[PDB]
Amino acid sequence: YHLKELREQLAKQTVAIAELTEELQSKCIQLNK
Amino acid sequence: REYHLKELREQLAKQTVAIAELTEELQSKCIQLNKLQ
Amino acid sequence: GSYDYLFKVVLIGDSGVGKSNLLSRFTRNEFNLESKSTIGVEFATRSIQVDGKTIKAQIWDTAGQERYRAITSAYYRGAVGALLVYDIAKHLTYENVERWLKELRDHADSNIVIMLVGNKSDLRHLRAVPTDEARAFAEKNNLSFIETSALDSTNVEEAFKNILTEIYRIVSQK
Amino acid sequence: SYDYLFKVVLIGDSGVGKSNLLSRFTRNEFNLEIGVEFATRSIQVDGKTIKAQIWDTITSAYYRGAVGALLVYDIAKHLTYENVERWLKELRDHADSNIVIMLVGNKSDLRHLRAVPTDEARAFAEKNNLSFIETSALDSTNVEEAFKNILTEIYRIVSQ
Ligand SMILES: Nc1nc2c(ncn2[C@@H]2O[C@H](COP(=O)(O)OP(=O)(O)O)[C@@H](O)[C@H]2O)c(=O)[nH]1
Ligand SMILES: Nc1nc2c(ncn2[C@@H]2O[C@H](COP(=O)(O)OP(=O)(O)O)[C@@H](O)[C@H]2O)c(=O)[nH]1
Repeated sequence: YHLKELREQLAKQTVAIAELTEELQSKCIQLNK
Repeated sequence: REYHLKELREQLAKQTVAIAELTEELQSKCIQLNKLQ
Repeated sequence: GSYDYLFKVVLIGDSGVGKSNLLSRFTRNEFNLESKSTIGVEFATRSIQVDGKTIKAQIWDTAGQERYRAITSAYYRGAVGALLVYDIAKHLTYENVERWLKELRDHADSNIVIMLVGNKSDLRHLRAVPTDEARAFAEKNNLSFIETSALDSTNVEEAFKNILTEIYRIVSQK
Repeated sequence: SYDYLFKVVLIGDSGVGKSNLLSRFTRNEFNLEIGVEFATRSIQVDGKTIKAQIWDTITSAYYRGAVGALLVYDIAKHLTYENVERWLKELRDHADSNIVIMLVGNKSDLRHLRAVPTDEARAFAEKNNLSFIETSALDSTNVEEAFKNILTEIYRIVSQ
């Protein structure tokens, strides 16, 4: 029932983590200047 | 059945902790970057 | 695109005061007439312009806290802004503001920007909490104050832009 | 804290030692036994602090922002090596064009049961512009050397 919603949310959070990492990674590169 | 739901929440919880840690670091980075250029 | 600042703002208050809809109204311009689906609590983002700088807000609903009690710290971690939300037509949600405030003191940073929000201003014909009393409370506890209606989309934009501006002005004075 | 932050993903068939490669590098642990998780380890490269978040086992989110990839197989299980071609294509399809890739042959401690000649594996790696090294998560061989290698190649690239 309400377990399929949990699966999608875990997916959405991974994407969020990936985006956060990417931006941190990008910001750090900019900071070294 | 019930073990899957509890296992999922634990994963959900841990990812949320990860997100909060990344966001806080990203906050600090932006601030100290704006202090420069 | 990118942004110049990322600020974390949390939504806090009793269930049913309108936290989820304030979040959905501001980030997606969407409103739910029905009771929200409680799952692993979530957040949303929206970018606004403050003094030319692009400010991206990461706004959290903190309802599922005390169901994911182990990770309560995650909701408040890095949060620079807080919306203390109550229902103007439910006095009980307003009494509990003092409770959520003590919650904030423990779990959040000592100098977090807090705004007191009375939602459902559209239900003013059932007003249980007088504005003067609420505003005074905000003054007594050094809180900002605004009345909103997520349903009518009244003061929602202003509420967030106010707190985000205030946060920005603080970090820019450093 | 750190100066740089690099995302590095582990891919390969199940049972090759991906999880154990991660545990040994990040906390010096090896075991004998899901969802998606990751662990961090910081190393020094050119006086800089490099924080690596290593990912193990949505496919697009997994590769999103990944600047490095360890393609892992089993040197005693030739099937895991025959499938390297498949994993490489998933990388090429779902990841960045400038990603640093290293072919890792794990379980080098099973040389007596070797099914994949190291010259053949390197030949594959060199042709496909892949880095190559044999590791053993069990007895901790070349694990540090593997990660430090890929994290350095990544660093030198972003130093532009
Ligand atoms: N009349 C009115 N109803 C609202 C308003 N905001 C939310 N609601 C309703 O209040 C109910 C509970 O709101 P909800 O967003 O779930 O509050 P939450 O539990 O604190 O997140 C829902 O049925 C909403 O449609 C508002 O501004 N005016
Ligand atoms: N002999 C040997 N066994 C290993 C090595 N690395 C992993 N293993 C074994 O391989 C099994 C499965 O490895 P696992 O971590 O699950 O790999 P994964 O499923 O691809 O992530 C475990 O029982 C480990 O004991 C190694 O370097 N040498």
